[PDB]
Amino acid sequence: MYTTAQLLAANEQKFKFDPLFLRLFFRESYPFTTEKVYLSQIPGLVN
Amino acid sequence: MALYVSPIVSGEVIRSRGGSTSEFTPGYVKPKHEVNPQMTLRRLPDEDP
Repeated sequence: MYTTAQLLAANEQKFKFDPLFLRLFFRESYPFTTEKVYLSQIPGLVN
Repeated sequence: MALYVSPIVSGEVIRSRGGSTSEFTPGYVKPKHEVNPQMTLRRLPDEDP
């Protein structure tokens, strides 16, 4: 009926989310093109 | 043929010729086949490694 109510900004209600892992350790991202994903680590130990 | 009607009798009257029909309606063929979108992940027998 005859109210004429104006509305201001509304809330967001973002519960909680702060990765800190995708922003401190996983800064490098490379896409795939094949089925296998090789990952080598040379055992550096010299006399 | 003609055979031999004598020139004293009227003779017989030949049925002229003709009449033969047939129908061959429908036919069809349709080879549907699949692309298999998950088949492209592995390597084909072609495409040298």
